Amino acid sequence: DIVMTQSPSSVSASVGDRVTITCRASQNIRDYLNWYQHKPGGSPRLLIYAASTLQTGVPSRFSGSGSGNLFTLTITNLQPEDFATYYCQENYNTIPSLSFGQGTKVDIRRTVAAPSVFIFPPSDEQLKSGTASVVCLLNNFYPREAKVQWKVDNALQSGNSQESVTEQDSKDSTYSLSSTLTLSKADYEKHKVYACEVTHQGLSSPVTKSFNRG
Amino acid sequence: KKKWNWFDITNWLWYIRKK
Amino acid sequence: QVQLVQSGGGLVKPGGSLTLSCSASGFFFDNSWMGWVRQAPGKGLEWVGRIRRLKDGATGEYGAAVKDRFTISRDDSRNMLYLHMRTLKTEDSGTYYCTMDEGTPVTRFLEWGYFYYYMAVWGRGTTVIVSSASTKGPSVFPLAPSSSTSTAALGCLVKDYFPEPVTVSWNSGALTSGVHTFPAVLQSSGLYSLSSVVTVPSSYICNVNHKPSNTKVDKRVEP
Repeated sequence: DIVMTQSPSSVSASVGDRVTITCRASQNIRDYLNWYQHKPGGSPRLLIYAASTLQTGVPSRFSGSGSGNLFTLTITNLQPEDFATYYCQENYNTIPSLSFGQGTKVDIRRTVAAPSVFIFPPSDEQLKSGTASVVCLLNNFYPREAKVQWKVDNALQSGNSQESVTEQDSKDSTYSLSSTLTLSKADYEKHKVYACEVTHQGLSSPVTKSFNRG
Repeated sequence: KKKWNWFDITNWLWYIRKK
Repeated sequence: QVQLVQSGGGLVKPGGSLTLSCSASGFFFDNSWMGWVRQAPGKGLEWVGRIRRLKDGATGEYGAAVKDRFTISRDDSRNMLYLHMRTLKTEDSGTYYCTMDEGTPVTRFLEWGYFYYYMAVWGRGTTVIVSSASTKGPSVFPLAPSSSTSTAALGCLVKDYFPEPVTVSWNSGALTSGVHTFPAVLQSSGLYSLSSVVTVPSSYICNVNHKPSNTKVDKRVEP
């Protein structure tokens, strides 16, 4: 019945900064709003209820405000333990919906880092199995925004690759990304050139990595 | 054995308000 | 402090049933509303349902996505909270948290009878995967180095295994600097796949462990 939309879905910050997350309700919900904190591989944690009442044990760095249909969570003097995902939640309907917002992830800010790109042909062991997988690796880049496009003999591939990305590195705070193109052995042995094209803000122009089958 | 919580308050306030 | 231990869950085919349990200690369980919240892989939190005290009638209320399919029950004599899941669908997969809920009465006279409601204490979560796939150990293929060079990058492709998780180490844990093991991805086949890579100077064995099938593979990555 009630839709909660949080913005931004992601934001990068440094220790000591002020981060503000906004939550918008599809109708007036007075002050019936909660905020939660969630860390990877951790249990969600209640921060605020009634729009602005801090839960016991929550640092005063966190403060909630707003009423009606627009709400905000503010974190002053951001601390290392505050990098996490944050959710708002409506508790307005008498017949409960208890809808959550989609969540806002707070990342660590650092200098732009262009990816180093690598490409791996399918192994001969895999080909004997009747399948072929080409892997394009983007290593140690920041920010997370990046575009990876596959081309087989210059034909743009659509709908046959899967991407996976790591969490922000604990040492340098970069990301790594893998794009895996999956094709039948027949389709793989029928074409010659395989290329992945990487576009990233830290690259002056898109980078292309490719190999000739054999 | 007797149990008191927030919901007992709210039902008390509801009963008062509606009657 | 409040302690919540969860059990149950696991792997079930679509259309099957499953019961999650949550045992509580450290507070007056009988005097508390309790509930459940879930999170699908790659998605946000979603409220599942709640249950009132027995003196309130033990009424179960449920989210729209699970209503008429899930039911919550409680056993005050054992401090147990249950989530009964039947006619399960793939979109029911995810991590399920039991919650100790709390309310605060609204004091504005026009809203006497209403309350703020929130999930005050969350369990660690239990994994539920609704899938037809059977246990299968992973195929380990090398990602050989090549002019994958800059510093060269090698890796191993752990493909077609079910269920999660897979553990990957390099050189029996000796090699850890510069290792990136990506989160698994669910392929359209219903099986999982991941890669593990490492950057090393131009001038190597990955150890794959899949406990569910009790598969141990050691693969030399030769350029």
